[PDB]
Amino acid sequence: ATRILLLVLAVIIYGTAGFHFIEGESWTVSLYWTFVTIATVGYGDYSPSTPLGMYFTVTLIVLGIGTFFVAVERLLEFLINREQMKLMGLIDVAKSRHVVICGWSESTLECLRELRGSEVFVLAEDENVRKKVLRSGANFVHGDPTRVSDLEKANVRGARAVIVDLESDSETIHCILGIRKIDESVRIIAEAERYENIEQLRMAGADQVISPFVISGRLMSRSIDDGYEAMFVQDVLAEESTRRMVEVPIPEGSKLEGVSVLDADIHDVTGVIIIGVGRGDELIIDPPRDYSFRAGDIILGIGKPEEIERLKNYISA
Amino acid sequence: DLEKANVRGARAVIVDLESDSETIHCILGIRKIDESVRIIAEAERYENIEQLRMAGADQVISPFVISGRLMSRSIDDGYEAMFVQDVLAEESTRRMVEVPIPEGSKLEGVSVLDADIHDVTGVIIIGVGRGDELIIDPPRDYSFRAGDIILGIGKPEEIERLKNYISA
Amino acid sequence: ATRILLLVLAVIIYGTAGFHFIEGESWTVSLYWTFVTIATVGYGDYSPSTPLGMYFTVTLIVLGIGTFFVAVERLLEFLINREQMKLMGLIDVAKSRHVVICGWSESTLECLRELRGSEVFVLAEDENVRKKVLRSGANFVHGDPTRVSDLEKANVRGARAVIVDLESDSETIHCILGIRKIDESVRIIAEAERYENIEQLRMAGADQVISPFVISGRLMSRSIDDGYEAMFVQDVLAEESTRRMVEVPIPEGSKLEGVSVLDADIHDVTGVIIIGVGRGDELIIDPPRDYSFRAGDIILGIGKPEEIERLKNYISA
Amino acid sequence: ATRILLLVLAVIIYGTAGFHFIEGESWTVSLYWTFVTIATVGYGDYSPSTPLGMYFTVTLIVLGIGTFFVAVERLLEFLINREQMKLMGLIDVAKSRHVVICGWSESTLECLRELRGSEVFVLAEDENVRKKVLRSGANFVHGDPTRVSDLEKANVRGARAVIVDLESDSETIHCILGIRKIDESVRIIAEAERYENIEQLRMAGADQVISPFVISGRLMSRSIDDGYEAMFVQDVLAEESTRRMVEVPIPEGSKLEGVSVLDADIHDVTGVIIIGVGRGDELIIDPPRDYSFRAGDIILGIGKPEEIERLKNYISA
Amino acid sequence: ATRILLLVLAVIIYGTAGFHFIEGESWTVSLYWTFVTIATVGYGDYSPSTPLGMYFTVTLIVLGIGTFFVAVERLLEFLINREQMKLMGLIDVAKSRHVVICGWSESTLECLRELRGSEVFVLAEDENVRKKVLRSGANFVHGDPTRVSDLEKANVRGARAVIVDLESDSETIHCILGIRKIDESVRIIAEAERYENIEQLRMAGADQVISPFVISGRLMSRSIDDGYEAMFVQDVLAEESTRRMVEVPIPEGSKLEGVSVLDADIHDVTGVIIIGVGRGDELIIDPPRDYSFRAGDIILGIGKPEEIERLKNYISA
Ligand SMILES: [C][C][C][C][C]N([C][C][C][C][C])([C][C][C][C][C])[C][C][C][C][C]
Ligand SMILES: [K+]
Ligand SMILES: [K+]
Repeated sequence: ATRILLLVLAVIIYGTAGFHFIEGESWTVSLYWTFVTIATVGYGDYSPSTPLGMYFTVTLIVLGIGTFFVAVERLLEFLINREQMKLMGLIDVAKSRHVVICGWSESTLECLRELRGSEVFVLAEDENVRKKVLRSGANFVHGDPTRVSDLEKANVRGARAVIVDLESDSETIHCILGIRKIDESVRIIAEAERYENIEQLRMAGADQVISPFVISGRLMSRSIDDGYEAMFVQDVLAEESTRRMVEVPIPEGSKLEGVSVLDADIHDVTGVIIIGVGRGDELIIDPPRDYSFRAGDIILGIGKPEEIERLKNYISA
Repeated sequence: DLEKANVRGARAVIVDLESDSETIHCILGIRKIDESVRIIAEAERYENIEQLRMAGADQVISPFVISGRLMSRSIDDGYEAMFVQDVLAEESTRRMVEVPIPEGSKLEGVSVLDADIHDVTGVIIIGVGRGDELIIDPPRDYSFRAGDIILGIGKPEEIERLKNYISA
Repeated sequence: ATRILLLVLAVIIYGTAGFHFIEGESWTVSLYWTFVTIATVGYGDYSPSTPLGMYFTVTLIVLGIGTFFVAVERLLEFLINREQMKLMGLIDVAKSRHVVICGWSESTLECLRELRGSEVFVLAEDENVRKKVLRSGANFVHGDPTRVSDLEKANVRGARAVIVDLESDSETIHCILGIRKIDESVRIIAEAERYENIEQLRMAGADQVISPFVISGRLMSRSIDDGYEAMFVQDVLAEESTRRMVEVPIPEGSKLEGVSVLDADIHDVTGVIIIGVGRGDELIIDPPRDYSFRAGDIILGIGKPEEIERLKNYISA
Repeated sequence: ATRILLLVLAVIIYGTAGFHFIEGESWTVSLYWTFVTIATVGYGDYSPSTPLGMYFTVTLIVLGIGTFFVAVERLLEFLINREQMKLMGLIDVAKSRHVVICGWSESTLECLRELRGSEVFVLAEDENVRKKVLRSGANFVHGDPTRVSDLEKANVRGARAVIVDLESDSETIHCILGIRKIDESVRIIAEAERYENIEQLRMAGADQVISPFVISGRLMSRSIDDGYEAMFVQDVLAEESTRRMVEVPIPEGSKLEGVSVLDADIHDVTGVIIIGVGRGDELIIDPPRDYSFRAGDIILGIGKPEEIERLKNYISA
Repeated sequence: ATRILLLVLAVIIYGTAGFHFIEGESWTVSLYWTFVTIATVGYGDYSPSTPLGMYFTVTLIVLGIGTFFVAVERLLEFLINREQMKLMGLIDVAKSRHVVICGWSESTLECLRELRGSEVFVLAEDENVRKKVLRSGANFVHGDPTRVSDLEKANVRGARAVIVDLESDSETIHCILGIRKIDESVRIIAEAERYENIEQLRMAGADQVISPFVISGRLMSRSIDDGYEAMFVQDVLAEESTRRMVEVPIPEGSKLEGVSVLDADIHDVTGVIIIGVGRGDELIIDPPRDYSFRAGDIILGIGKPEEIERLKNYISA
């Protein structure tokens, strides 16, 4: 630790005092000679001719070599210990705008393909998960997501968003309760498995709940005969082969602040089917004709990629 | 073992196994047994959708892909997730309905533009499908026939009105 | 090992003898020149002008570089081997006032929050336990607590106290029998699971036995109707929301040595309910009125944090 | 990363400018003195006599030692991290004529005894497989053979051949479908277990299918009474005790291009039983008498090792 | 590998040739100056005054630093790789008088307390066995004892003795068959579990067979009523509380070569009960009176430790 610095100054005092009172040189010269001898620069312009001084250099050289080996001994121990700890997690996140993911599955792998790698930290405990996370370019933190103490290691207090996807709904509910105990304003996205636990996640404090098993079950039972709505879901929400559901905000000005939806006539002018308007953390599906657009509103619609561009320029001032 | 379950001569077969490899193998075996049976499979990885389609699956569902795309897009806004969760999972207010067109009921030979379905029933017409093919957002130069299926979103009070409107 | 030191002196003899009998310099100069050449200080005031001496320096330099690389080869091997061993335990405890914990559970995690980290050594064998111990700030020793040979690795002979909490009561009894075979005076604290094994731990040599499963079972069966005593236990022994059970010793003097419990009137003067007195490794619950306090006695009572201070100053001389 | 190079040039500018404007030496001398001071060569022919210059050397030496320790700090971190990654796979194959083996079993061990070690890369995921591969002299790549992303890590696009042998036929079929999605021309050799899946491997795109379980089952049921054909298979295809099945190509010229099989009379002249001819990725078992040899044809036959040599020289021009 | 040596000589040629043809010094001086510049000794008695030579030193110094860093890069990679391999076995035994132990159990731990640590190599494959072996002071080799290839890694061909104790008798028989295929003269000691497999181990080639389960089963069924013979076995063969069974050879001379057992009267003179005589790899239990001792014979007897000494001096010439 700090004992190395004390040892370095100890040998400096011994070299400077001995050379000063043996060769009769000045203090500014003895200090200069000590630094050019320990560093082994060796200018040789102030060599000690006295045989007693020669033995003083021999013991000074021995101490110089010893202080070099202890410096390497401490440096090697610090680096080996730090790399072993960092390899298996056991570290504290220092970022302040990262995204924390609790658990690891195929859905969490899908969302990494649309986000940065160094910005995402994965909090898990299994040994096999660590190798999968590393191959994806993300960061791995070793801990228990249901433990409040381990939730502070990932630094969820200053996190941009938290995504919870664990093995069971019991662990998902417990993880959300622990996050709300630390930070009451962070955004939480959670995945549900059973239909009965959808309301339990909202009571825990989840901002958005996604239930992929419920959606898949209903589509299976309704695709036995015709299954036309399963084609719409697969080709728009999953594959985006020809259509895509997008949400574009209304900027300041936007040439249409105040006009009604009927007057705008978005579908005929652009070609995008309007689903709803996002007025302040709520969705108004199929808004009435007397709805007037405002600033900062979000329009949800479905359209071709060459028609969405026709809409963004249409709402741009 | 697939012959013990009597997969030959059935309404449909639903395949949902622990991995995509087992699903592909099961679909291949079913196609070996019966060639005309309807198969509904579930995909886990995005890269295996085309593999399932080539194996012989008639309908492929990928909930993991949908969940991952909604997770990454809900960080900032998350309004699409609200729509999906309210119209496909919970069906709290609206739900997607597919109502077939019966024979000779007020709609044989009428175009989309003069049908005015949305302004008289309130159901948003997502698309119309005929012959295992879905036409999303049909153009006004389209004619309704007997047997066509209309895919739309509306309240239960509006679905009944639409069904009455499409009745003879 | 020690072959490095022999090699270092071997090259010193070769350099000093060759320079002495070739350049004609004195022994005190040849020894000085050898040390300023191997260390690569290079004053240059005694350079060998003879071409034969120049070749003698070339072979001396080659040996100097070789001895430097073998020194680094041995240092690196020693550090890498030591860090790999220490990472997975495999070390002997050298402390003499530490606390040894056998096994790992939630109860042992609770007692670490009231003790030092570097003072506690955990003796376990599972791989997952090692990571939990490290995150708590304690030290991990790899061994079998039921093995007497591994009990000496943790140095239980000179331990301040030993806490035993294993997976089964069979292992807890076996561990206590092994500790009493090494040291017959060390203090042992053990946790029991079954009610029938409470006496078996005392016969093995356990000084204090704690049975949390028996206490929890009786409270569950008596809390079906009213459960008022469960509120007392939870609010005093577990949470300490408003009350706390404390034990304060009687120092020398203490202004009350010799007075009776009736004369003291602790409850009215202070406000702490007196439960018993700890007279020499025994508890006298509800002492009689004819009980006279002595020096070194311990009073067990329940009171508010602002009333316990009123009692400590009342018994302080 | 690249911050080390910037730091090295930073201290060079400080040393050169200070010595130039303090000791009055030329720029070509200050640059020469800076390089002979940081490297600690120390010629000593331009020592600074000015006491202010001596303090300038002291701070220059301190920066020289600091830049040396940061260079070792970065070198050690790079080497330790790289060795830890390479030890457990997590690397990308850069070869372009290697052989990729998916899975590990006894059959894949048999084919390694007839191939090079550094030319073969094994793609697996189990921890115990890695040690077996290393003892065989091959290379280990950590990944999932059924994952297309991990199939590109092994670089199957530019592979000489791919051998697939996994735990189940479901995984074998899935692996072949993933290889054909990357490269449509690479040669795939796969092993089947069930007889019903032999055609499924060919539809997936396997060039050669081997079914050892089907061959062994038929031999077991036909060896109950006599089992003479099992002796032929074991002594020719497995052990090669006295016979061996070989295929020799027909080179350009070959003294027999155009002659019929009847005219050649291979069996009487040489002593090798002729089984078939490999005319362009097909096998003609027992060719008719009107078959004329061509250039590049392959003859499949059974004969003693001293008779195969009699055949190769017989077909050599 | 060997590319480092080529690089070291490459920079030597560049430094020597440039200094020779620029400063006009002799070849023996240019070679001397090159070695005192790369090693950074820096005598400074042949500094290049020419400015062109100064730039030649700058590029020579840069190459000197580069060759030093590549030497450290190769040394570090060699040491880190070797230590990682040696830590988890993966090494070949080079000893020629060691003892090889196949498998690990409590019986094999008992025999290590009477043998050297560095002389014993344990051949196993489990991960938990490696830590137990290291704590006992023995050496661990990673391999499969039933594999002939792994039996040559432990070097059983030149082994003093081999001890086989595996999980099942099927593996014990298979291991012995593999040892006899390598070396037909090495001594094999094997432990049997089932009584029916005692003869199977002898047919495999085991020199000595020990069956602890059979001995324990018979003692259990005969100790229900009295069990006096179990006391004899426990107090003589296991604990040696007061008696001990010993075998002492007859040296050359021995003052009794040729006398009969009746004439010797060992029991009355010494006090040791004579059980048998080991005449050439056979045991004659209760020898007849007409038995005459020879040279090299071994006497098996039971006696107190103070009576065995009375026998060794009685048979010593
Ligand atoms: C080749 C060889 C060389 C070496 C030298 N050094 C110096 C350093 C000092 C600092 C303090 C080392 C020495 C040690 C003792 C012997 C290094 C250098 C490198 C470059 C800079
Ligand atoms: K130096
Ligand atoms: K120097």
